[PDB]
Amino acid sequence: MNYTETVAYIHSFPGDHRRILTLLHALGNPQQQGRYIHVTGTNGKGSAANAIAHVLEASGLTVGLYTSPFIMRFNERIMIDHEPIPDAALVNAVAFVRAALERLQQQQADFNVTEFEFITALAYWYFRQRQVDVAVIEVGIGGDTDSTNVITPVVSVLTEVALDHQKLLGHTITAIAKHKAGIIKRGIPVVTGNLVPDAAAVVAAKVATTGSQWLRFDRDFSVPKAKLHGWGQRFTYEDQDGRISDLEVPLVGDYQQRNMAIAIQTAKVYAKQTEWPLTPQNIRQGLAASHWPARLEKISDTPLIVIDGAHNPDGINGLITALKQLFSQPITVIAGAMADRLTAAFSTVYLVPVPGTPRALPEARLKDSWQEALAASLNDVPDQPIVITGSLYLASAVRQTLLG
Ligand SMILES: Nc1ncnc2c1ncn2[C@@H]1O[C@H](COP(=O)(O)OP(=O)(O)CP(=O)(O)O)[C@@H](O)[C@H]1O
Ligand SMILES: [Mg+2]
Ligand SMILES: [Mg+2]
Repeated sequence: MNYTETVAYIHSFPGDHRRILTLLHALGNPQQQGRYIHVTGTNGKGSAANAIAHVLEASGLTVGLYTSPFIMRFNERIMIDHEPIPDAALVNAVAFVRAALERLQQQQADFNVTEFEFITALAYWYFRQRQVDVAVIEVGIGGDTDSTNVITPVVSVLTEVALDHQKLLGHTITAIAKHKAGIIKRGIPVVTGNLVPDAAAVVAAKVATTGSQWLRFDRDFSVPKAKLHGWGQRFTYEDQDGRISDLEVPLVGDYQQRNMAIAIQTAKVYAKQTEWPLTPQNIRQGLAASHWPARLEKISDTPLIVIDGAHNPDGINGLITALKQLFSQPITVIAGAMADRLTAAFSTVYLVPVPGTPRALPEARLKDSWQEALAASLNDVPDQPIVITGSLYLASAVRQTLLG
């Protein structure tokens, strides 16, 4: 197949890990080789994972990064030193995994794997083929039964536990926490955010049984100082070894302080566990040189356009709150019911549908598309800033169009 057929192939796919393990076994069990950092959490995993990678890359390691979802194009989900797998490399890898799959389907007639299982198996194989020093692995959903959970990492990360995936993980924080805690492994250290009580209890009980060292935000490490500074933040990190002062990261949003602190502590743990050098300078450089697409990103200066994947209140309110701090003057917001918090916060607020979703009737200011809303604002008030937010899918659609 060619590249386009290959991607189509991947997306044509339909409780334990037997299916993926069978595929991995046919691929030579690449998941058993090399090193990994396993990251989960209801919110913040992509952010923490991305930062951990930048930091370790700056220290001189070749780093695999597996994240979801993609923003510009599929290839972004499998990176090595932040370079997406090349189109031709994807074709070859898909061909290789497909051949193993088909061979397997000869032995066991109705053998199949899910889409995430196929991609995950391919990513593990690819990371090993390229012999990366370490692969930073973002859990798809939950932890314990997530398709990525067939590895023993050097360190595990649990950013936070919230109700976002109730329909699959459970009805209570405790239930969801048990899923996330499933990536904590025997003797392997775990770095977490300052988890709410119910989640913290689940983790405390888990590390008691695994004997894992548990480093927790606001207990073992923290961010004593932090302020907005340009389209980013200047902050101080502190842990058992002291402070790394005035670090800078091109990321706005209060919650990103916790995610960056988690990233820093995790990189330090990884480096210590592997007897690898990691300096405050490596950390500073990784954080500075890092970048975050579609998450409160100012994709343009004149006109001033910002795209955001703010999905939940924490993000949108962190947005509204950041917007307020970032902008003291009138702006336009194109959002595709955190809506009420926007219309009361900003002058011009347009509501549009999310590009790849069914338009639904309003339950007892509205435009038919982001392009129409963008065009209108630019025509009416060319110099008024425009912030696009609401969904990652909309953000991604806009970025693809405007930065393509
Ligand atoms: N492009 C984007 N993608 C995801 N979350 C984004 C975002 N832009 C802003 N955010 C906000 O940042 C936080 C999520 O960041 P991150 O991408 O690191 O999370 P995550 O990867 O754990 C979620 P998922 O399970 O959907 O992949 C949330 O508060 C979310 O609303
Ligand atoms: Mg999720
Ligand atoms: Mg993610």
